[PDB]
Amino acid sequence: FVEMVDNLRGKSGQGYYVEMTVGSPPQTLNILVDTGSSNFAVGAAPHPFLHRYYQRQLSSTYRDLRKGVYVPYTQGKWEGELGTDLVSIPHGPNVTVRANIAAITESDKFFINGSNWEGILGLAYAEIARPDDSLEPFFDSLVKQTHVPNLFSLQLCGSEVLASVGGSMIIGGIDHSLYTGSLWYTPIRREWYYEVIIVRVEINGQDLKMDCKEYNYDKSIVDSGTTNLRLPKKVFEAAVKSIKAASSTEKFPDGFWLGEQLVCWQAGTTPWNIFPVISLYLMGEVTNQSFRITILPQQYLRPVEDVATSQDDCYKFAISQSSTGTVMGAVIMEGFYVVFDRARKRIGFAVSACHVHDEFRTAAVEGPFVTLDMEDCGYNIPQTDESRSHHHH
Ligand SMILES: CN1C(=O)[C@]2(N=C1N)c1cc(-c3cccnc3F)ccc1O[C@]1(C)CCCO[C@H]12
Ligand code: NI
Repeated sequence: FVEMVDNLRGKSGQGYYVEMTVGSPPQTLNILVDTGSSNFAVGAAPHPFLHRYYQRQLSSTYRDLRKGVYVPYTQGKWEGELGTDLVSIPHGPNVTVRANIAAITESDKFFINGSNWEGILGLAYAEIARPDDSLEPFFDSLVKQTHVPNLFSLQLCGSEVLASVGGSMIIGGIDHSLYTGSLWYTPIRREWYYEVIIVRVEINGQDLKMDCKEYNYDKSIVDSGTTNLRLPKKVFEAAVKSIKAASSTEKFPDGFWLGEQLVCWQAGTTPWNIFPVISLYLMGEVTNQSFRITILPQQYLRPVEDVATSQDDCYKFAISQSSTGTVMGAVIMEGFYVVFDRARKRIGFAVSACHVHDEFRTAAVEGPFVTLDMEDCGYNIPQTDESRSHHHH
């Protein structure tokens, strides 16, 4: 899969994008890779933050579906017109597919100034597509129309401009040059988000000792479309307390722990060893087994280059509070080669050949850990009448 290696780019904190083409002849756009959503949606009108957009009128193969789509979310929205057109990934498989495309005609706090992406590739399942689960997501169309195996994998690699990032999205396979050591699999609990189950959490080898359902309240997901590691309120508080204790030689302002303020050291003198490792134990394929993924402060402290003191190394705390469950975002994924094995309803983790580390510690993937009479750590989301009333033909 050499032709797919290094096909992702982006700016730190602003998402990873892949080059895609839409229409006939091919119109190149940079598209955010988002395992936390399920629509293929592209800028299709002028916007202050867009240098270019999908020009439907320039495409001989474009078909209008005569249906609108409205997608509000926490502090943002995009909306537009549904249609289909021919789509390819120049540095992906050598195929062209007819996919659903949402042509974004209006948006609020969706596009990001300087991110260099013009659309989003929702790689999650039909259940969370908009307007409804009948709108076939891109990857579903790719698999159905081609011989491409039902699997993709992601290797996300971490003074005037933001730091550039890079990585790889391997479509249809696993590239063994992108990882070292063992590849460990956790079940996809349900096909909507890429939902998984966390059975144990340790901070510097110390168990948080919470009921494991707290770790997955109200879900735990793997999301390339989230920057941070996001933790449920109770878990976040316990984690911050533990990380504070380990790093107590340094007294940071409350702003830092809230992700609202940078902390700095003189170039190259960052005391990495005072910040603890964080281990998340994920449910194994075998009932009473788990494996752990361990990440370093190099992952959860994001470098942000300052203009006022460019001689210092400055960092944002990239663990944040959630009210919608655990989110293993770019913070987690940057340590690992992550395999979204849809065919076998599982997610694989292995140590990434590109992750940032020092000479004393490394990001790790270790197992098995077996537990006698293991509890059910999954949370069951209360069923609303709205949801219950849906018919699923
Ligand atoms: C959590 N999350 C989002 O907020 C989201 N995708 C995910 N997964 C998302 C993330 C980013 C982003 C911004 C900065 C860095 N990285 C990104 F992915 C940009 C847009 C965006 O829009 C949605 C697709 C619209 C529907 C709800 O989800 C959104
Ligand atoms: Ni019915």
